[PDB]
Amino acid sequence: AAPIRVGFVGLNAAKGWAIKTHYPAILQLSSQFQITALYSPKIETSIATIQRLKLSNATAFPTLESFASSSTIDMIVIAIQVASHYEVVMPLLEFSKNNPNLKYLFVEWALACSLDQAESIYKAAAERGVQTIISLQGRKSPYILRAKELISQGYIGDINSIEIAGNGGWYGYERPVKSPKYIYEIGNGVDLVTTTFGHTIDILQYMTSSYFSRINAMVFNNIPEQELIDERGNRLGQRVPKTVPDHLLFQGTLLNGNVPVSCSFKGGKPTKKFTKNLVIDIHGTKGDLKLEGDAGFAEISNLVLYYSKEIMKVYHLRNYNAIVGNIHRLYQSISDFHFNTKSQFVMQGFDFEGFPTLMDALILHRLIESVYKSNMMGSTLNVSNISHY
Amino acid sequence: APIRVGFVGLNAAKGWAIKTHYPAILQLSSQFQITALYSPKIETSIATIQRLKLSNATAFPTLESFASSSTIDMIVIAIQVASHYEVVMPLLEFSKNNPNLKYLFVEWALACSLDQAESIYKAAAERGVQTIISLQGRKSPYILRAKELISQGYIGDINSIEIAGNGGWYGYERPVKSPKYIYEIGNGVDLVTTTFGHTIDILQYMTSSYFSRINAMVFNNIPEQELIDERGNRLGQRVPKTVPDHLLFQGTLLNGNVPVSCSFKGGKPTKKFTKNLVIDIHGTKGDLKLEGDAGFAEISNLVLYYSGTRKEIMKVYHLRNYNAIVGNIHRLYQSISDFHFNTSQFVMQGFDFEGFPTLMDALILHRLIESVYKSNMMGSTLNVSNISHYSL
Repeated sequence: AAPIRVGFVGLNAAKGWAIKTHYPAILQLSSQFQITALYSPKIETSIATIQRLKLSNATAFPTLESFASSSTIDMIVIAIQVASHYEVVMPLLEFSKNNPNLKYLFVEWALACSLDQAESIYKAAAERGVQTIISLQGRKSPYILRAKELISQGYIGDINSIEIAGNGGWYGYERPVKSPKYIYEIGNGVDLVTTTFGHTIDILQYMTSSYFSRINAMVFNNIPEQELIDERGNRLGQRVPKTVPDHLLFQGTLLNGNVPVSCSFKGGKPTKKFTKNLVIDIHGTKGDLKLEGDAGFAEISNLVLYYSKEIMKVYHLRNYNAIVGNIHRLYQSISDFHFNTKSQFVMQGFDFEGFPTLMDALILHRLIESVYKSNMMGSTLNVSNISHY
Repeated sequence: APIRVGFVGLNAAKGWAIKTHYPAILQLSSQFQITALYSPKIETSIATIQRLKLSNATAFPTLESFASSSTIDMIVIAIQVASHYEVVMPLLEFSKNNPNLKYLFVEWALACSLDQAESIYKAAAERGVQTIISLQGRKSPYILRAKELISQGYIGDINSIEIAGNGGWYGYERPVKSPKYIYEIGNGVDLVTTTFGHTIDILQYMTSSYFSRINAMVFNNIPEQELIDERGNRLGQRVPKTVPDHLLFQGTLLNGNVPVSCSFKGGKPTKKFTKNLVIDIHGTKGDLKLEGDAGFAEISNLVLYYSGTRKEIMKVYHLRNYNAIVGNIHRLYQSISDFHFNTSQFVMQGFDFEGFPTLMDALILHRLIESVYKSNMMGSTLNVSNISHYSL
């Protein structure tokens, strides 16, 4: 064999996000991925991490340059806060030239804090000439892929209309004291529109094999002050600012077939009492097709899939762990592409094969900028060329 | 002291009034009694008066003889909307020769355009009669309960709202028996004006708030419908529809800047995994949801879900075998009767429980509808807050 060596920036073996998605996944693929490097701001944390989980081949690097430069890395994975994506990726991309073996750059969604930073990063990566990857795992949910198979095989006929509803999670009336104030402040690349909506609206475009045409959005901050609550759920009688949106009304048209799409994303709690919190309701000429969850987060949720002299079918994987599962699949697809199981390439687009690159992430960003731009200007925007230039 | 009804549009075999107004008036025989009955062809009036044994019905020959008589207390216009202006304008004038006229009652839509609407309101307002508009949605038991709950803080303040409806006729197929006028532009009947109009009015009426900003997209993705017979088979022949077959609406309630998301489907196929009519209201202390299978709130038997009382009780409320086609209209009449006898002539109902929707309410509704189309054309969100004032 020949396991792809992984260099990890952001693997904290106690906190963060990667420890609960990437790590478990890499484990279950021990012959194809093995963690080699591990940079962190404080090198102490790297060693502590390498020790907690008995990473046999992990080597705690001291600086960014020593880490990005080593030849023991085949794929680099950036899993830190989005706010730090630009500061870290840009230099790292440069230092990595001293490594002839680098074959894969892997970054978590969102890619940056703004269209601009996004454009910069893509360029910096494209010119370096490495295969890029974006953690849009939505594209790997078994449910998302089935829905895609069905729709592309004319199983529901042509699409007539579409409704969507999601939940951002954190942006309701209350905030727990333990939650970092950075996910509630503007400009940090994490929020209801960029993160939650971004993921979902990408799966949609990916399921239906169509980018958007015209769109119009309205972005709300009707909870400027959240009420602090403890663990039990009680209030400490203290309000803290949120400058980040707590509701999104999106609305537009798929380029293919001028298909109406209606969207509503709820900030957070309370949850919906009489409707699933995540819903993708696709309506066709020969049938319907609908995905439900209780999370609001498609990318890491276990869904149910319904799809209609009529024959209705429901499809559900009982006890399927989507938090690890979808990520796992993404890795599995990287491995498949590497050992040539089933050419370096620029973007996945609507293809089944391969995986979402940074180019896909970029286009997603162009759509997101449009959603905000549309809200500000208060006008429907033609967005057809977003996926070119 | 029965109220003497003059009916323009009561065809005792076809039309709409025969299946709503008529049955309702019957069940209120002591408070409403049909006296007059104008029609284009006086023959049809007599035929109608004869079919249903209307004891006091008098078939009038001309519009002027009908509008002018003193045997009418309330006039009810129930003809096609396309003919509302031609008929109402002159009739309003002739009716001056009748000192007893106390009520003008008109079916929604009121006119074919904002302009015609403005004209008619003026022509009515200056005549000085109490106007009424057939927005029966405001009388659905389900709509009134939802209104009680929301206004009593039962679901707390409103956080957000989703709506979904169905126009009925504007799918991929058209039956050969359906009049081509409901599929042509400019006739005051269509997915936006009619179906959306009714629903969006109930919303504003349930939540006691007009709109603030809105943005719409109006579709004609089926320009040619496929003709089908009774069984549902195709005659292999396509006919034009120039009227919308989908509406994306989206805006904000003036009260609490509440997001509202909307999607209205042209027609068939129906939705396989969701009710075809849905009003999903979300609050801070609870939710509240209305479902139907019709797509037409105003004439549908709904189910009402409402959690609340935060150790949290959910409740469902449904009137089994309640005929909404007749029921809602019936309620509207019942409320006119209540107001007349007094179980203070008034300009508009607004968000009040008491009374009934007047022509002023109909007008505002029209201003919103013009905005929806205007917004689609211009492709921009529109501030709409003053819609409910300006005595323009």
